[PDB]
Amino acid sequence: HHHHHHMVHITLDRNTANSWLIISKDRRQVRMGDTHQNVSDNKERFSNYPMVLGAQRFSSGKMYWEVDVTQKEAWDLGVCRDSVQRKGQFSLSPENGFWTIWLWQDSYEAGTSPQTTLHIQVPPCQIGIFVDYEAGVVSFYNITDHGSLIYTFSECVFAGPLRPFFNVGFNYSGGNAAPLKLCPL
Ligand SMILES: NC(=O)N1CCN(c2ccc(F)cc2)CC1
Repeated sequence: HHHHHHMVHITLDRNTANSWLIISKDRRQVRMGDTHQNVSDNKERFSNYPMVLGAQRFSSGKMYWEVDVTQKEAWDLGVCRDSVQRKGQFSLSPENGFWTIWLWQDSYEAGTSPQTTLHIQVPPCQIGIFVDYEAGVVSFYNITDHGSLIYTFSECVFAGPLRPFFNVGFNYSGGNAAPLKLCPL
């Protein structure tokens, strides 16, 4: 891909984070804490899952960013509508305002309804995410494997401003404590 030139500087929005997340001072890294992180509750926070949004909102143009997933066993990444549900149970699907992929139990899947099996030969340590707002496209790239395509959502019906979307996953196993990190340009 030749998408690097639409690079955008993404930062995480503390106010949207699940109350167990720890966001770094520079707002570029997030990880699961061992406990509640001593913040007040609000209507923006994701309640059920270890999710957080980027601060940036996109309503036009082409945007690209990269995320480090090194040594994580579980995570979700992509974009979502600014108006997605925050409280209670929900599935990650375009019908609910999410355009995502994930790792879970040694398999990679795209957040379609129902979910779609991904074919990745080289387990990625960094993922590139490309959004073309006007074209209705969200694409995912394997930076570890020379930028190879992972998945393209096309004919997307965004239906509002988009925000970068992150899930660090639970850490029941003790093997998923590693952070998600926004990689430098
Ligand atoms: N202070 C902590 O408890 N951390 C932070 C660093 N961290 C980690 C990072 C990379 C990796 F590959 C594996 C684990 C574990 C959680």
